[PDB]
Amino acid sequence: TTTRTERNFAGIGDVRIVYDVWTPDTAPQAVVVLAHGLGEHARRYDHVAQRLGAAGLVTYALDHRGHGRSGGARVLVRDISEYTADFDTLVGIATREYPGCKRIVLGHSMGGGIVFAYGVERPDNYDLMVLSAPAVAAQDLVSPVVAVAAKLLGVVVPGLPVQELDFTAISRDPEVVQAYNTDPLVHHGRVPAGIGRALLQVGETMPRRAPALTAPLLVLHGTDDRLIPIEGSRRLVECVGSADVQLKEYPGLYHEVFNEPERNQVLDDVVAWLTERL
Ligand SMILES: O=C(c1ccc(-c2cnc(-c3cccc(OC(F)(F)F)c3)o2)cc1)N1CC[C@@H](O)C1
Repeated sequence: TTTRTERNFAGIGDVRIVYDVWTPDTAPQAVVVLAHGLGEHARRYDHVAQRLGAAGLVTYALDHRGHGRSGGARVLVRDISEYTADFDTLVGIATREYPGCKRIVLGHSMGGGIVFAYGVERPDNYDLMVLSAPAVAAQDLVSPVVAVAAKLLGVVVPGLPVQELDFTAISRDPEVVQAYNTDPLVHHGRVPAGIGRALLQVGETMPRRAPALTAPLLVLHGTDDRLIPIEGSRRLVECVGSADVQLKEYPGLYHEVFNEPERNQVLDDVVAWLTERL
């Protein structure tokens, strides 16, 4: 059994950042610090934390600013460093509470871009990285017109909507799509300029900064992901400095591999990989 404790801290700008700590009833083997993606929140990761907890891992998971239970204007950000700074605070909380534990940083989609950006800035502050469909090549997905709009408007009017996404592509399971669309904590609007700018900041610098990532790296990606094409993860694993880097491709899976019907197999793979490398 893994128990959830809800806490908060003051993020950049004195925003209230809510986070969960999931603690198993066994001696802790390592600590996972988890970053969710755009428009969602950490309580879409209960089952992930519970599965990791069965492996003896403690999971810290925040709601990013403008998401879920945390404060701030919804999906408002001006710079990727807002997200990575708050992520860094959570890593520091985990480090102080479990100083004898290795640290795993885990991110999905936009959260994978956040974790990647954190990981190249602080490569000695964690031991292992796991990324689910990381949004690290957004420049391939944003048209030239809204790339200009996002880069010129993203700090002046970060809340300005510039594009809509097909949430029905998050999963092959209609129950997952339905639960997403009815979740009051999920953002159901358009993607705003500030998010676009932050996504472009990660993607434009990924090839030049990826060599600084030398920790063991596991990337998970569904081959039928229509939100973040798998080619971006294939490029990522070619650019990182890590010698111990793997991309596990899941044939037929959609974007949210941790929520797909095969999620217990995906999570078995993650736990097996972590077990070998801790
Ligand atoms: O984090 C993510 C996420 C997934 C996918 C994209 C994505 C793909 N293509 C664009 C995109 C493309 C053009 C303009 C644009 O607008 C912007 F220029 F950015 F303003 C954005 O965004 C972004 C975030 N998710 C999905 C739900 C949950 O699984 C967590």
